[PDB]
Amino acid sequence: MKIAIPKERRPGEDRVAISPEVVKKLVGLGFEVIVEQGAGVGASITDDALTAAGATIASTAAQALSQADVVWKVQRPMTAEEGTDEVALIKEGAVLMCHLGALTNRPVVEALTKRKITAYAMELMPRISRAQSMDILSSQSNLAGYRAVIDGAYEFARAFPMMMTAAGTVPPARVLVFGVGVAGLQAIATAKRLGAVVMATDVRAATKEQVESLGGKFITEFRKKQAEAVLKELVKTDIAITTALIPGKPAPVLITEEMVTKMKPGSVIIDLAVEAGGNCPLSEPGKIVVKHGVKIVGHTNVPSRVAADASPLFAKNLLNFLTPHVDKDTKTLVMKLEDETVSGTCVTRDGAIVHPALT
Amino acid sequence: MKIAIPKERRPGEDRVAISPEVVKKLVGLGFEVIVEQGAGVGASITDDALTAAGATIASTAAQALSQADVVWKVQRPMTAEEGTDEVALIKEGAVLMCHLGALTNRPVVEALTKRKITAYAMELMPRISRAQSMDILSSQSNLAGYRAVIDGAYEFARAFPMMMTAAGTVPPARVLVFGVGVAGLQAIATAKRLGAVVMATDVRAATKEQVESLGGKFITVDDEFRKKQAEAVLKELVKTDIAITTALIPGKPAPVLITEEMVTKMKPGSVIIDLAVEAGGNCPLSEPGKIVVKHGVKIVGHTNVPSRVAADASPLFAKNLLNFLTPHVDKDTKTLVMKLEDETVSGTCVTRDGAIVHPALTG
Amino acid sequence: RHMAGSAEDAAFIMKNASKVIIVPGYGMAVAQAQHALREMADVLKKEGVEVSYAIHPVAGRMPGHMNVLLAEANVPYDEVFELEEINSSFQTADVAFVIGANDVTNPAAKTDPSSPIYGMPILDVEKAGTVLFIKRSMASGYAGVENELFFRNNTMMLFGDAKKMTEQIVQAMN
Ligand SMILES: NC(=O)C1=CN([C@@H]2O[C@H](COP(=O)(O)OP(=O)(O)OC[C@H]3O[C@@H](n4cnc5c(N)ncnc54)[C@H](OP(=O)(O)O)[C@@H]3O)[C@@H](O)[C@H]2O)C=CC1
Ligand SMILES: NC(=O)c1ccc[n+]([C@@H]2O[C@H](COP(=O)([O-])OP(=O)(O)OC[C@H]3O[C@@H](n4cnc5c(N)ncnc54)[C@H](O)[C@@H]3O)[C@@H](O)[C@H]2O)c1
Ligand SMILES: NC(=O)c1ccc[n+]([C@@H]2O[C@H](COP(=O)([O-])OP(=O)(O)OC[C@H]3O[C@@H](n4cnc5c(N)ncnc54)[C@H](O)[C@@H]3O)[C@@H](O)[C@H]2O)c1
Ligand SMILES: OC[C@H]1O[C@@](CO)(O[C@H]2O[C@H](CO)[C@@H](O)[C@H](O)[C@H]2O)[C@@H](O)[C@@H]1O
Ligand SMILES: OC[C@H]1O[C@@](CO)(O[C@H]2O[C@H](CO)[C@@H](O)[C@H](O)[C@H]2O)[C@@H](O)[C@@H]1O
Ligand code: NA
Repeated sequence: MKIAIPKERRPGEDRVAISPEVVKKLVGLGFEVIVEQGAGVGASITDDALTAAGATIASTAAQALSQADVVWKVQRPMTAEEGTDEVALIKEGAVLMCHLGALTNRPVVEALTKRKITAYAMELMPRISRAQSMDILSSQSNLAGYRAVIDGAYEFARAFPMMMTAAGTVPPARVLVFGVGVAGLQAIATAKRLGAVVMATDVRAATKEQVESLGGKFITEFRKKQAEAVLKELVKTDIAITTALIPGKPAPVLITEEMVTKMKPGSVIIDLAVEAGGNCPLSEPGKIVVKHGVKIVGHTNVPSRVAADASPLFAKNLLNFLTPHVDKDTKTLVMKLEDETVSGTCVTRDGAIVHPALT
Repeated sequence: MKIAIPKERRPGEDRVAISPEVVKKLVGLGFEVIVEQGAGVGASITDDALTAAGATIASTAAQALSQADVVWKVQRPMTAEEGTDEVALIKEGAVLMCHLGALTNRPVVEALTKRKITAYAMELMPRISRAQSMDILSSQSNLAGYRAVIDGAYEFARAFPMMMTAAGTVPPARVLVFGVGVAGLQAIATAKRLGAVVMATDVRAATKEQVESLGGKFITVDDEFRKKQAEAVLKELVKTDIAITTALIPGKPAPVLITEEMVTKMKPGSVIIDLAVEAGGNCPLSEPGKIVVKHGVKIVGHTNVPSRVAADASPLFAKNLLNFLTPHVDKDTKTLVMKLEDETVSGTCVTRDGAIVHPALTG
Repeated sequence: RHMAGSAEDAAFIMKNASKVIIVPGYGMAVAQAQHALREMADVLKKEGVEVSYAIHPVAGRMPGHMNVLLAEANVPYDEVFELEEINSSFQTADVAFVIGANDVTNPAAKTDPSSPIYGMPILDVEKAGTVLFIKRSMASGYAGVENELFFRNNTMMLFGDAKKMTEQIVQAMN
């Protein structure tokens, strides 16, 4: 019974799909852990670390895989049309667990299907309660929220907190968070714990209470004035963190160029939705853009910027979604087809595409 | 009374030695302020931010210094050696207030003297309870202790706070800050703000009761003894995620707190932040102006940390100068006269009206 | 139906306990009682009372929600434990101070597979000598499921605002 974790080859990815703890948990369940040397060095996890937990070490994505019964990865594998073929490295008919961006990447879904493999699109985890244990979307987008501030703070001259000094008083920084989600909330929190005067805004006014519960302060034809009340706040804002993301669609515009011009110079904007368009048309994926005196930071794969902490999490998100099925003693897997998660996850099993949305 | 602040020309200086709030006060004292185009454009201080306070804008430094009696700057002027000779812009026999870096830069002291330029080396304000509102060192090495933590977290691959999550519990970073000075104290503050677990150590034990008061813990003994102590420090540096060093000594080299020996004994991904880097750093691998990776650890040693907080530091550098020059300003004859009996004008002045009035290496 | 008490009753119950396990939930966050809470925690600790906070992975409305506030209230990371380290204790603690929390305590999610939280782990609070709930009404939480614990022979309710109540208990103890 082999479970194998390769190494992230997608550009910019530094997270691994495993942890020393997770190893023992798998090892205990009658599994053989295999990971290609230095597959987690980018996540501060070394070969030694694994091998002590009980993991054996491979030398190639290939020599790691061969007869891999179930595979663990953070980012969907690479088709050959991308210059490297990892799918074709997965023993035909194995179990693939990772975030496949499923709904968007048909090309890759079929490559797996052709190798007759069961792919479990983790980014489709059922929005239930038992499932929160195995949600990769919120465990990663959480740290992202933290990072947004750490990165926003870094690119900011002025200090965040209000400091008492013989030279007078240093006022605090005014942060403004768009979209109050797992990501957003963490932003608000850390931002405030840092000393900023945090203030959020979301279209779901059901959040005003969550924001307020974090010491935050919510902002309040309807948008004729709402989208305006924001102006009054944005004009006195130092950090503008945007995290609005509505899937399969380009992120909605929260900060238009027209607005960045009306802002105070020296200010910075973190556009975590940079990849899906960006809540700000000026944000360019990858680097920092400067215009109208404003720095518009739009990094990529933000969780990777927390790659060390985000990894042991992304591992559990898996280990969890998995163990219910490692049958009691028979020592095999058993994906309960009716089990809410599985029948929400799996996009294609031993043969062809099974998920509804794809048909 | 013509006061003039020019734009900093040394590379990597974004700070300006003026604020609009101050220009507003200086005119008050009966001065005429002059700044050169976007001198603090790097401190987010706009020119029309100053024209509004009352200061006049000059197209060039050379012009914004020509007829100035007192001259406010952040860093020591450029000699004709170095490249462009700034000294020659200050009116022969005039006042210069700035961080001269005098105790280790005669070339600037000499080249100034010859102009009958009286220069006060602000980094030499005496450590007296009443001088605090005029000490640039503190009102900077403070923002520095802050930034230390920020650049420390930015290069760190984990998250600082403890978070109990559905995917498991993410543990806190564990900072270790050697040197509980102005910066070390803020390093601790900022560190706990982010939810980290702070460890600190210092020679001057008057520190301890301060570390504990912000929330951290002092690395202590269990009860020659010199190393029974230094040993424990390692017992904690193996657990540490970020090491902030700020240990200095007035005069010359920065002490060594982290020997490459110990770096080798640290956790992979650890990050060290050497603030004393421009004095050799409390850690030898701290190459200045660059992160350096060795033994799987980031040795972050940026230069001129205060500039990294331009917008905030500047206003404080300009409020320090003000708190030092305000006394020596007669109110009604709107004229200035630097005291002499004032311990302040004493231990700060490095040269006046042609001679080196300071007892440093010329007394 | 359910037993209900007053800030005077909690004071006694806790000023006389040995071990106590504070269970913080979204409620405390919404009320911002991290300080009344820690304040109290001290009084207890001054009486030789044992205190430790139990944090349910999803207590709150964001990962680590109880954490920031507990830190912000200056609460010792060595008094804060997570579900898998704490549960083994309740059965050895005289009191289970549950302030602003519900779903994270519901035993339904270990029983009837129909319930919207079934499958989710919970903090075995119903093992502590006596259990106290400090919410406002008898309403439920996010899962909107009724909590079977409110009606047990070791469960007293302490109706009020997470903060306003803890303040009155600290007050009463002093
Ligand atoms: N933290 C996370 O990661 C997220 C968790 N969730 C889900 O949310 C739930 C979390 O549960 P738990 O944290 O226990 O929260 P609950 O949802 O059980 O709610 C707790 C209680 O707080 C009370 N309350 C609210 N305000 C006040 C106040 N000012 N004073 C006193 N009481 C107050 C409520 O009742 P009353 O009106 O009676 O006072 C309420 O019953 C779970 O179902 C979980 O899965 C959802 C999103 C994110
Ligand atoms: N089980 C349920 O009752 C149930 C059902 C559906 C959704 N949910 C909620 O779905 C949420 C989604 O996650 P997230 O915030 O980490 O992910 P996301 O990618 O959905 O985050 C985007 C967010 O910013 C906000 N936002 C701002 N402008 C927006 C816009 N134009 N369109 C859509 N959203 C906009 C939203 O509030 C939204 O959460 C969770 O926090 C969860 O509580 C719960
Ligand atoms: N002008 C004033 O009145 C004024 C302003 C600010 C601070 N202070 C005082 O000055 C002191 C702090 O320093 P600073 O920032 O001004 O000067 P600094 O930069 O010299 O301070 C940093 C610290 O390094 C420590 N250190 C040096 N070598 C060490 C070693 N080998 N091991 C361990 N620790 C070592 C010192 O104990 C020192 O406090 C405090 O006692 C403070 O109250 C006075
Ligand atoms: O202050 C931001 C932060 O970024 C760095 C990166 O080198 O500085 C860049 O951004 C500044 C604007 O905030 C510019 O003034 C500077 O010239 C540019 O290099 C750091 O120095 C700084 O901490
Ligand atoms: O976690 C480190 C942190 O630093 C950044 C700064 O851009 O990345 C640098 O350091 C990484 C090592 O941890 C390198 O892999 C990366 O190439 C380098 O730019 C952040 O991306 C990262 O979060
Ligand atoms: Na951590």
